[PDB]
Amino acid sequence: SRPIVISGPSGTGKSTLLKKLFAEYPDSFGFSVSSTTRTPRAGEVNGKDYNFVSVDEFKSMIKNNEFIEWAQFSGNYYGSTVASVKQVSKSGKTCILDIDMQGVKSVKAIPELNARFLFIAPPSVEDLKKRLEGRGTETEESINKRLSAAQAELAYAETGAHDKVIVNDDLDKAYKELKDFIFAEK
Amino acid sequence: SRPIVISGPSGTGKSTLLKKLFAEYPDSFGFSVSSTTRTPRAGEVNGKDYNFVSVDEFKSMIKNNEFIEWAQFSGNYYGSTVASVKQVSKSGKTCILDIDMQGVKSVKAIPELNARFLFIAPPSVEDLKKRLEGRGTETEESINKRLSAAQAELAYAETGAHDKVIVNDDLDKAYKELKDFIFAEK
Repeated sequence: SRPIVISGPSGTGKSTLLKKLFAEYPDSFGFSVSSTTRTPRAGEVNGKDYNFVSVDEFKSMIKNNEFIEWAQFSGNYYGSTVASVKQVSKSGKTCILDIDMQGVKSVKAIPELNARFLFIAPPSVEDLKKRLEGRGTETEESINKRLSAAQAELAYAETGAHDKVIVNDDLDKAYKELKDFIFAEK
Repeated sequence: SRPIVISGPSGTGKSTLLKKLFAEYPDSFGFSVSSTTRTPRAGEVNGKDYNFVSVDEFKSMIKNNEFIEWAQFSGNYYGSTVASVKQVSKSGKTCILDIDMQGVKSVKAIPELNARFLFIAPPSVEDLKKRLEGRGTETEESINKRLSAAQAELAYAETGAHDKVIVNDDLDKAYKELKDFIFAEK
């Protein structure tokens, strides 16, 4: 099919959803094989764990706009290239891109990609904020920055920017929805 | 919109046009919030006045390449990270970076910024001289050092490092140009 861009605030259950999807349909979905400038590791295989490039190869890919998204981690670059997305689809699978709002907007400025856009929303900021403090791995500033950045995404979601929006006030229901949408490829 | 880097020798007319643009579009533009290791003084507010951080906060933010620019003032670090410049654009307004030549190069090295480059020129190096005198609050060595950093910047602006060069031989002419550039978003 067409690439499926799935975004939304974390803590909403997006992970369980994608995880359950990838478990239930083990040969049909795929994330894009990411690029890095990080020296390979023991047990990593080029083209499969990562496309390993060089700091200069990565940088020349950035100005050549080959990237959907990229970042710098401790001096190592990461990011996914349009070409690796196509690959997943060349292979006979459906690409899943799990990315932020800024990513959604980038994919959209490449309408040649023809992506699909799915938004996993929390029932409310309240439940999200609370869902967040359930994990237990966070503080004040962290959470607060996590909720401000959600209200932004939520804002972008009210502009009709996505093909579906799934509010997760129940995983099975949402799970059913996530599938009905995916296989409703149009 | 995209971050706009404007530069040019002080005394060109840049400050005036910059103030006019600011008075006419009070809701349109803003500057990033700089970060500092100094302790918040009597009445300051984190996130508004400065992004208050700790020295090691700063230092790793430096190694991890988060700063556009940083300097040291009386024992305390100050700088502009890339996050605060995009904070502006995410917040609905556009970012105006009134930086010098070195600043222009520093931003040109941070591809993730992806900025636009405007440069404001005096009619000649002579007009610069006289106008830097019109304000009269200068000196022999201060007025001279300016004229050198000017031929420098002009030498640089001669290389075509900017998307646009506005000569301020007339303030109404230069004002219309600048707005034409800014609102001729690219």
